[PDB]
Amino acid sequence: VPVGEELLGRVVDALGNAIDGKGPIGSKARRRVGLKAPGIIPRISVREPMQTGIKAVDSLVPIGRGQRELIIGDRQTGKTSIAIDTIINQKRFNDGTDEKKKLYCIYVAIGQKRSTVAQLVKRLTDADAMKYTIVVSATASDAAPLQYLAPYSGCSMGEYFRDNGKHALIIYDDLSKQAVAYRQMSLLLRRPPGREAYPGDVFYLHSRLLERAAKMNDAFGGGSLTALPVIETQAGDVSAYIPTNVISITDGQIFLETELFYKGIRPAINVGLSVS
Amino acid sequence: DLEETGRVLSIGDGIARVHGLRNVQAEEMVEFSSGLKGMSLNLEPDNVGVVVFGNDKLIKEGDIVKRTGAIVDVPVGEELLGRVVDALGNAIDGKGPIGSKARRRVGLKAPGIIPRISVREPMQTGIKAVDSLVPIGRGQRELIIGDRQTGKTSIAIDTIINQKRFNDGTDEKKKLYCIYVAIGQKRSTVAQLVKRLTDADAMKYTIVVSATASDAAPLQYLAPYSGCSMGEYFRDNGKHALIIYDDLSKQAVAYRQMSLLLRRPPGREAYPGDVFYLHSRLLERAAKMNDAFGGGSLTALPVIETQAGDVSAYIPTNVISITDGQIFLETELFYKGIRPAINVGLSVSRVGSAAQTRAMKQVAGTMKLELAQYREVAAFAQFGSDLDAATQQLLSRGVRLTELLKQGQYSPMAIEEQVAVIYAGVRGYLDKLEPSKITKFENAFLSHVISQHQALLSKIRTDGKISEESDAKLKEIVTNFLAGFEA
Amino acid sequence: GLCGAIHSSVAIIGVGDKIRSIL
Amino acid sequence: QSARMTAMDNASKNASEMIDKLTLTFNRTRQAVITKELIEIISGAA
Amino acid sequence: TTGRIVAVIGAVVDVQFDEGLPPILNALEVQGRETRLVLEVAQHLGESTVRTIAMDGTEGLVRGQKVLDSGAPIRIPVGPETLGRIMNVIGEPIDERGPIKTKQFAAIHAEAPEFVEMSVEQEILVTGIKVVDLLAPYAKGGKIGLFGGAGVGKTVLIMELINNVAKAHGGYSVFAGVGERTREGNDLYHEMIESGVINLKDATSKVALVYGQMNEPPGARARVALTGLTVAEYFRDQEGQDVLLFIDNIFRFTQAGSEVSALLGRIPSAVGYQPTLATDMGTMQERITTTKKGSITSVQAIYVPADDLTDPAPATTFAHLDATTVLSRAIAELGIYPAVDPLDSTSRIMDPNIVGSEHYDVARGVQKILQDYKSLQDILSEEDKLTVSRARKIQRFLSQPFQVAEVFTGHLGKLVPLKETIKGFQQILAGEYDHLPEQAFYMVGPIEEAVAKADKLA
Amino acid sequence: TTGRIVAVIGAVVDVQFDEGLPPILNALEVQGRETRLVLEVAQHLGESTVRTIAMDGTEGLVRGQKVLDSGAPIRIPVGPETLGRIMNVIGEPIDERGPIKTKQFAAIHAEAPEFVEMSVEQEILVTGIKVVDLLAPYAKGGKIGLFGGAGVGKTVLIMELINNVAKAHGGYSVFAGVGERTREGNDLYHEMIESGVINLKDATSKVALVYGQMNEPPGARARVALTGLTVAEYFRDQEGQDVLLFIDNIFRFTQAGSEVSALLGRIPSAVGYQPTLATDMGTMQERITTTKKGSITSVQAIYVPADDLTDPAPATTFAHLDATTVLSRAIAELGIYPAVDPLDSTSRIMDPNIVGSEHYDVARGVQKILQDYKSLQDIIAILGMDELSEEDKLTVSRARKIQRFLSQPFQVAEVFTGHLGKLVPLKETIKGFQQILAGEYDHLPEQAFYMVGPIEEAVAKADKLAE
Amino acid sequence: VALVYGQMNEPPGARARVALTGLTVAEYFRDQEGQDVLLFIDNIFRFTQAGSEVSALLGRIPSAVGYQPTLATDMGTMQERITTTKKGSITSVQAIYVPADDLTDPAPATTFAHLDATTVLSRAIAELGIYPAVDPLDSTSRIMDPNIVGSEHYDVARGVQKILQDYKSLQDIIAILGMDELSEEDKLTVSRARKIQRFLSQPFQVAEVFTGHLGKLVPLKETIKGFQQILAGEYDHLPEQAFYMVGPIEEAVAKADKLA
Amino acid sequence: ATLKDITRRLKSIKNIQKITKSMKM
Repeated sequence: VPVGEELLGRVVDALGNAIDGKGPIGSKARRRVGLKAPGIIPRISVREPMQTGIKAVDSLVPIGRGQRELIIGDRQTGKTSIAIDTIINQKRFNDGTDEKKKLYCIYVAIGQKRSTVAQLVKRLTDADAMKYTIVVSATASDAAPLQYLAPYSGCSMGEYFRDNGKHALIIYDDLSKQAVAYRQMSLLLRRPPGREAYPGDVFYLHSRLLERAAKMNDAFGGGSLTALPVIETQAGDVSAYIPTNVISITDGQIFLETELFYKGIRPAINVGLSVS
Repeated sequence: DLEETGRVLSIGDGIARVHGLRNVQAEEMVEFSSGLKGMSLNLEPDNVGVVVFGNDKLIKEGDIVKRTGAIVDVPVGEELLGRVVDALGNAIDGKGPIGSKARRRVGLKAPGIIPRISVREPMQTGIKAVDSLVPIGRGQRELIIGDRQTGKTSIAIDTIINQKRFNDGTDEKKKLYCIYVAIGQKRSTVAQLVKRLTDADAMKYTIVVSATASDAAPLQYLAPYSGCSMGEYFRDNGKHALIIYDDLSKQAVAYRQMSLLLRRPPGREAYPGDVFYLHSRLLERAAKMNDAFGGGSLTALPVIETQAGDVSAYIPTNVISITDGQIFLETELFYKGIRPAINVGLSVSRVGSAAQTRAMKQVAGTMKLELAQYREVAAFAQFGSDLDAATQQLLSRGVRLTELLKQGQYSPMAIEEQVAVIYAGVRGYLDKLEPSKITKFENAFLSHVISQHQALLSKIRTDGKISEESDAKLKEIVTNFLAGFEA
Repeated sequence: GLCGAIHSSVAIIGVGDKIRSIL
Repeated sequence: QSARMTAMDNASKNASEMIDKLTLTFNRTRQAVITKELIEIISGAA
Repeated sequence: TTGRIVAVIGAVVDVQFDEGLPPILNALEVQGRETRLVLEVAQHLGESTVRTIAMDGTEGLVRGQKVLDSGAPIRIPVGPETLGRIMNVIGEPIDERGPIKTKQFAAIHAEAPEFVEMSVEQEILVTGIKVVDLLAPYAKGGKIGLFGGAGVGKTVLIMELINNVAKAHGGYSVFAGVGERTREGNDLYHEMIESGVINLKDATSKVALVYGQMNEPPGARARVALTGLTVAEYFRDQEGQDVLLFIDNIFRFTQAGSEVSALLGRIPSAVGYQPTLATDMGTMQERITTTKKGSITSVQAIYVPADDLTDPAPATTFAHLDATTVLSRAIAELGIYPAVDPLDSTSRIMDPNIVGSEHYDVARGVQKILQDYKSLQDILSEEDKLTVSRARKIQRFLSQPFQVAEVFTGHLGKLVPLKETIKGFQQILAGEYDHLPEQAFYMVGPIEEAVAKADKLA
Repeated sequence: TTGRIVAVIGAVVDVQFDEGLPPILNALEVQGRETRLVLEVAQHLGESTVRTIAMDGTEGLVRGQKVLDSGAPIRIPVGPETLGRIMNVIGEPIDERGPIKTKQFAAIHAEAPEFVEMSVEQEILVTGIKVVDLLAPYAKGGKIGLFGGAGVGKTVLIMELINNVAKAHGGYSVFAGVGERTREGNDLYHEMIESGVINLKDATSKVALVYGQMNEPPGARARVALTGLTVAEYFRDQEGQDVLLFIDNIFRFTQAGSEVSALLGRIPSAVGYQPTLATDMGTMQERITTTKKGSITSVQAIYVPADDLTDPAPATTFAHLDATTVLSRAIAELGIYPAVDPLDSTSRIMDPNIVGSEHYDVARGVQKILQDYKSLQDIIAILGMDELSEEDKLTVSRARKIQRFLSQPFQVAEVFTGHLGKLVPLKETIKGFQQILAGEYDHLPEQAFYMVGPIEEAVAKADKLAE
Repeated sequence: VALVYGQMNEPPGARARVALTGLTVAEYFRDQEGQDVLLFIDNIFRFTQAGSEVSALLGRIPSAVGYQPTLATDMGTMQERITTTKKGSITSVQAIYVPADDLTDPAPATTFAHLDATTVLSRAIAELGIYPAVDPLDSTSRIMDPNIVGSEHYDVARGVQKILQDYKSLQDIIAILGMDELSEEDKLTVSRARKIQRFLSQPFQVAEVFTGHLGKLVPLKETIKGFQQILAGEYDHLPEQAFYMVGPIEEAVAKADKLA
Repeated sequence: ATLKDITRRLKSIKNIQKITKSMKM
């Protein structure tokens, strides 16, 4: 896929093709989508704050640069909104001249409807946040392979910043829909189903993606890629198969609940069940 | 030659598909070129599905497979007593060869309707709750069932340990040879187990048959049957044997592995349609023989592990239905202090009174009725400060008898010692004693009567009941002992 | 408690522990 | 004392109806779990 | 014709035939084996090969072993000579008394009676037992679900039923042990000998025994109910009798069917049951009915898996039941025998139209007064005190000494005619015996003995 | 002997050999790869074709690609030169420190010690962790399992155990990272350098590291535990000294087997698992053990999918352990750390004849009071506290204090608790719970008992909570 | 109005494609006429169910609950055509059947994300007599936003939902012990929530045979005002049944006056 | 929702039913 700062402010598809009507994407660099995560050595402990600007998150379940932090909950509990407030939050740093404090953002939409992604982009443009944001979109009418691919492609765009002494944030909205697209492909390739008809290696699908979010030591540039994957639960069951699969990958989770939401607890964060 | 020999077509996951062997019998044991054995479970038009007795790394495509006239049998006799063997009767205790003079097929049919007689001789566990409320007779099959770590093996071990008093005696009807079958357990657990039996001087009349976690599935599958045939030696020679299958859940798992890998059709929980048949063939071989056939017996205590108390899962359901009764163990009773953790209300013995001595029968009935009446009222034992005296008495007798059913491990009790404690609660001598003190009271009381009133305990044994004289003496001892203890 | 609307209907002394805990 | 007698009679009735309702939910779930597991096994085998 | 074994996989055996193939359900006889091995045809696989289910163990079988087509389904001895004997699923004696010397044999697979053969006549099969006859009566050709585990006097009830039906009506009984525990099969046999319902010295036996023991393959346990049915069908269709058929256990009939279906590779249905659950049940149950010739009435001991009455097995069975007998531990511990719960046991023929108007009213009166007694247990006035003492005397008059428990107790067992039962409970409801003591009604037969028990003990 | 790749589907590779067919378990070397790619023989399919599991990614493989039989299973470096180093599944160094300076090697597949080789010795291993020491103590040379659902505290606990037990250990330790986070591997590696348990300049390193994390394909994750334990087996048998073996997380071995099971042509068993789950586990677990030759104290973190302890993977693991520490999300959710379920954690040595009557009585007393409270909670949630008898509400208040006194600040958890870590001697653990049970602190507030070390801190906290 | 029909008498191929036929008709009016279009579909679940029937006949390996492995993509390719564009407006209203009342069933569960507003009906609510049987705590809209509907609208809506949620998470205790055991504070929230529940019911012009009442249509400003007044406690004295099956709040006042 | 959860609730409401009845009496 196309890779670099030329993608900033642009809405692209799963292969980096411009879908925003603004003209062809012209980067000087390209990058493979299926590269393995850095091992033990290229890494150093997460120690730099990735500020969301959300009191409950920053104080109770803090996110650092290079961390993976899941956003999880039922439909309409406020999951996307956490990611959006986080992207908008970076303007304070990005307007400055200190490159080590900046955070470049990538929003990957998987399986969403195009109008929702468009409203998302309008919001990020009005807040003057699009200028440092790449939107990668594989929507509901895109073929299953494109939806399966989109997270990895977005990840490759983010790994550009990571490997060049810069800091990027990536949102996967959402991994539930990616798992569904992958399940289809796998069943139709006649690979026999496992639990809940998902393929035997549905864990590995998400674990290889999320491991690529990492904090690099100074030898490798000191850069980072922070991931906020999104999982949709059904009836608020955080303890379900696929949810616990992804909880068991990430470096924590922000758990949102409808009960709390309507009680006036917004953001609807369950403190005891959330961790960093 | 393709009649008496074959060649491996494919090998994987303990299953060898073999071309030829046209003359093999269903369930025949054949030999690989590596020396490993296999059992011919699937006879198909173009191949034999052979289940491997070991590691498949020594079996390759094109390997020669031979019929050897092999008979699936095990050593049998009094020479196995004190020994630890594998599923096939080979010594694994490092004490040299089994000096076996006789052998017996592991796969044999159970005695039919006719050669049997009603179960009527007590099989004493030495555990008060069992001997009184879930009594076992010789020839019976009594399930021990419960979740992990509920005390299942302990019941079996204490029962084995209990037989020492009979086996050291001179009565040529009371003895009882023991067989403990370990299926799918870890080797160190079995080592701890045999240490326990050795220290208790129980190994001398016990055979341990063990097919552990790293043993190939067919070995774990066979082990119970192999042990059964060893017990059947005693049964068929006018003697009495006790077999423990610890546990049949793990045996079923091993059989399921084989069935699925042989591509037999899966059912509920992926078990095959013959999984009931697996356990029913095994457990029907426990029997009490009539005098015409020697009068011998084999008693079985199968063990089933449930998951989160689900006694209605597939394998529990099967073995519950097969057996003559069940001892149900529960986690919340265990941690409440009810140890052994027997649910008295749910546990049953269909042989019942027929398996009890007169001394036990004179107290077990009263206890059963009073606990049943207590169970109706027990929910509001802590929510009835103003309820009437009649239901207050049911509750008061209630958790007193319950405390008397509690018992420590590794000291199974003689029947006369059991009834002397059960009588004390039943005839009302502890109704004024604080609940929490009863377990420590009984320990002190029992030590006191064993040491000082052996003449009294003998009278309950020699006369086979508690007389008026015995009743008067027990009243004096209990009441005066109670006052000293509660201080 | 557990007597329906006995305490609530009647609700500085008050006879009954429910009276003072409610008021 | 009359009001407590009354309220507890009704509570015990409400508890009864809830026991029935919950036992029915339990057993539908019990059956559904078994059926679902079997359908996953069959699908994998086919 | 003679076929050859081409496959053996557990209790499933495939056989190839050179000429005409044996139809599905035909019994095949395996050649060259010590005891008798029957294979029942289940499928035509194509290429001249049939798939069969084995009736005994299949160990030692060789591919190419000769197999003989019998020309018919499993055929078993039928006639008076089955009475007092124990046979297996394929009709072999298993009591070591020699051949069962009948002058007829019959196929165990037989179609249920046709529509035109149906009787619309609804008739009570009088058992002579007060609890049953009054409150939950048996219907000729009907099916009765027998509930309760052990220790509630199940076998004694069964033996008394056999004794009473033969004594009152002149009809014989058939006991089919489906998944019989071999130990309990031995116990039942010797208990029947002691009670006199089986006589080993003459031809007066009242029951024929058919055992399908637990250690037998799925095929055997699945078909043994049919074998028992076939023995019963002779007494109905050839001797015009009102026959009793006991099936112990109906769930184990279902279970064995599920196992057979599994072994044949058929995809399981809901909860793991065979897809043929309802037809397996229907083709068997529909043979139990009233016809022009007579009737087979069946008492079927019911196991309810997971205590779930909505489980497919009991739910499917319940569709065929006309009555229930609920044996209760609570009723047993009160000393009332038979230990039949008088409120839980029900019958579809408890109707003012089927049974008499006099029958319905008294039984409804007994039900009401027992429920009202339970209502007054929580808490009396002169009317309430009258209803309490009446009901307690009714509780006792429901108890009965059995003829089968005569040598064990010494107490004379009683068979009480229907009208004697109705008028007995009628005279208590009217308060005609509230002048007399209470415990004079415990463990007696006809009401005339309860009066005499008050006349003697006054 | 030389084969050709004939099929590639994910981690599963089929290889045809015209001549010498390699036996099951053999390691095969793919030619024409930049980095070494090992295939392990799993099956003989027939037609001179073997089915194999790859130890690294299969991207770039071509039908026709040549494959060499090494003539043996995967062989890895063992011995003292593994200490202070990091190795992968196939024995390669992954610490950028050059070659493993050794020439003694061992196959990762081996037979389990026989029944005759078993030791029955079992003595207490004090952890300084109140809940563990009181209720379900560990034994030296025993098998310890730490069960838990996702994010309940398995790793924090294993790290605390490494801190409390391994830092003052008289022998060698092996840590096996099996299917976990690479970030945790980096954390641990640099922590042990900072503590000196690993030394990069001299030969004083005490710990050997083996890793195959969740970034690796299933073949790697299926086999890294065998690699890790092979290193342990050498230190046990060829030396005779005591070994500590830590595994995080052993579930990942079973999960990896389930990932490839359908592609190996297996009909699934219950809950989507391989039919071989239990024998697979048995052949691996039965090697993880103390023998008459030497001691292994093994501590294995055990993942519980969907928090369901009846899941075939954890359910099958229980029987392989001597002590079980079961963690619960229901408890973690309350801020009770470590999140140990006191009513679902067990130990072989919780026996009055081993730990003494005092220890045993207090442990059973604690469990009883907690089970009594658990049974009451739901009744009092609806009918109210005021309905309880004085005896019941005394057991409630004491139980809630006991629940809190089981919580404890860990040194390795300071970044999570905001409290300094604490280690509590067994003597003090017994005394503390004894006194609460005896009603000696009935007058103290509930919260005084939360998140402290010894009972003296609860008293001090109660005084501080006044003003 | 243009009508397109493929009903439950049709084989599955027809039922799977007929929604596309309807869409195509609407697409023309949206694009080649650039005009405001209304599209009504009853019932879109039937599209997915029909797909399940054909998938079984196509021999696909089935997905969860026996559904086609292509459930989501098939739905996406169809739903993404049901949309407003810069070229023209489609206001679409799709009735969505819920198998065995299970909202987690893959069919309805996958449909949610294709919608801007959702009205979720509840059998429990219908059985209580509240029509329309809308679940007020499970029905959502993208325009429920203070910057869109104004702070007054937003505040009253969230205030109504708070009191309803507070009533909901007392259901456990109420079902056992009744309302009389609750604190005065909780009793107040229960009484108002029950009045709000009833004021959310409304006679429909279309359902006059079933309600027995003339249908009512309420202006937005009147809806806001009515629930605002209830939340403020202005009608705490009025009986609950007064708020049942009315239009504007004045009808609830008049109804209470006739009662007492 | 899940069998374990319902199991606990069922044991709870069964105890309440009994207590409420005794309290009525």
